Amino acid sequence: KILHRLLQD
Amino acid sequence: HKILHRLLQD
Amino acid sequence: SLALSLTADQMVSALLDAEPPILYSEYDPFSEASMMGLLTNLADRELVHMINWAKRVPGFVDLTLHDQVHLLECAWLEILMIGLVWRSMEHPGKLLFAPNLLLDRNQGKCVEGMVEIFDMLLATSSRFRMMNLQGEEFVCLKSIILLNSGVYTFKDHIHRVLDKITDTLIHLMAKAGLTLQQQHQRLAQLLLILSHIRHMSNKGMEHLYSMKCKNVVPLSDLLLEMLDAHR
Amino acid sequence: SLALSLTADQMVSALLDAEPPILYSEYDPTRPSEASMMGLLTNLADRELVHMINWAKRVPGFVDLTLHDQVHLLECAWLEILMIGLVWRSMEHPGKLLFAPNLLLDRNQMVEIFDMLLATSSRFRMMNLQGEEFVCLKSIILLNSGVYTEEKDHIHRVLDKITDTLIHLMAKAGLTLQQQHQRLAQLLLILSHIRHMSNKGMEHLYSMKCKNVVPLSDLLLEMLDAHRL
Ligand SMILES: Oc1ccc(/C(=N\c2ccc(F)cc2)c2ccc(O)cc2O)cc1
Ligand SMILES: Oc1ccc(/C(=N\c2ccc(F)cc2)c2ccc(O)cc2O)cc1
Repeated sequence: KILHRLLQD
Repeated sequence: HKILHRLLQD
Repeated sequence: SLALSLTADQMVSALLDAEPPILYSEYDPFSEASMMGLLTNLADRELVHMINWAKRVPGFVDLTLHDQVHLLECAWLEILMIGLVWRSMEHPGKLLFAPNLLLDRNQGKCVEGMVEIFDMLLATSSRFRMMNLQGEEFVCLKSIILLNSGVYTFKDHIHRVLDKITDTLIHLMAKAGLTLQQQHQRLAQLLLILSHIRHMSNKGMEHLYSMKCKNVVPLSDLLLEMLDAHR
Repeated sequence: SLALSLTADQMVSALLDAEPPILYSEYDPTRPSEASMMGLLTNLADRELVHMINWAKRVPGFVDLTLHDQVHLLECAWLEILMIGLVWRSMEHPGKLLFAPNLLLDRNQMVEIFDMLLATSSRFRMMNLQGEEFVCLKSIILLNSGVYTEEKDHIHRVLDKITDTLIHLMAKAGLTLQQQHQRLAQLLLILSHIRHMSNKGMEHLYSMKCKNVVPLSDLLLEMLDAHRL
């Protein structure tokens, strides 16, 4: 999940 | 045309 | 336009008096074709009453016939849906499409893609109940939907009428004892739910389009013409 | 929390400071293609999405939510947020949409959706929407659009906080109490049309995906599937 990853960083 | 036309007029 | 000369109380009384009746489904105590059949039959009969309700909404008659047609074509499913969630309030977890037709989300699975729309409808009804939405507020919200939803697809008269409805909403909240901060905070909360109602309507239209293409259930020429308006 | 403590002005300052930059496209006036234009917008949106995500993190109260909820709110609102940003920067360009400083299109260059965006921008113009009001509206969209599909209650407190902010702004602008409530409704009713444009936009994007003439980025594709399941 690209969106989830970006939100995590 | 549209049935809606008729319904709105009466 | 006589609508602008109406006081707040006169605005409320007119809307309350214009309210369409609560129709029944057909008497016999569920597949996809049968459920959608009942809902479609029900929607078709309600459209007839909605049209006459709309002509009784202040400011609506002052519009050209073409503008009347456009507003109704754009908003009709939204208006049915907000009516549905309103009368489903006192039945948490269920949708009261009609007094003799009270459904839960398990029934939504009979048709496909229906469950998502059911859950949204149920959520919205729950939101109304926990806000203690009053009938006076409801009729204001429903008329706002009629005049607003298609207004940018055409205007000044409609926005004047929309303003008058805002003043009426505030008038009711000030009458219920709410403070100034409470008044505008509740006004925002109510109006934001209209965004979700719009979303539900759009998802609903696609589903009805899927149904028309499946050829599954029969739909009236009127219901079809209302549907084609979004095509 | 930290958002429930902010003053109206601190709210506005926080939002103004968190604004994303205006990205450029890869448009070339010399080069000629109907499909290429959509490719331009698609590329633009994909790069904007990255900034939007880092903008959302700075929206007061947003980070207070779970990751699963943050993900949901953005999946639902991303096109709405892109679209309201578009209509905002297109305000002073009557009859045109300013997708980027170097990509300024009119309706002649999908037609229906462009017309709605134009009308929305035109609505903002006559209302004379303020930047302070824009940033409030944009954050309302993020928090509200997916709130209905504990953690939900906190979101409503933040929304109410943003309503107080809009009212505070209008009162400072010199509007009477009746004028404040009217303008507030006017702004919030516009979010219904933005919801509508987004919905129509998603369906068209899904059309482009199957058609396969225009290629979608991997993030937009994931964002797109989020509205189908
Ligand atoms: O052909 C239709 C079938 C259902 C509906 C409908 N709702 C839905 C439409 C599509 C869908 F996917 C789910 C519900 C509805 C009908 C009456 C009413 O008072 C309120 C309603 O919301 C209208 C026309
Ligand atoms: O793949 C996409 C193509 C266009 C858009 C888009 N708008 C449209 C989306 C769908 C459609 F049918 C018409 C316009 C858009 C992009 C950037 C921006 O700042 C604002 C925008 O509105 C986004 C992604």
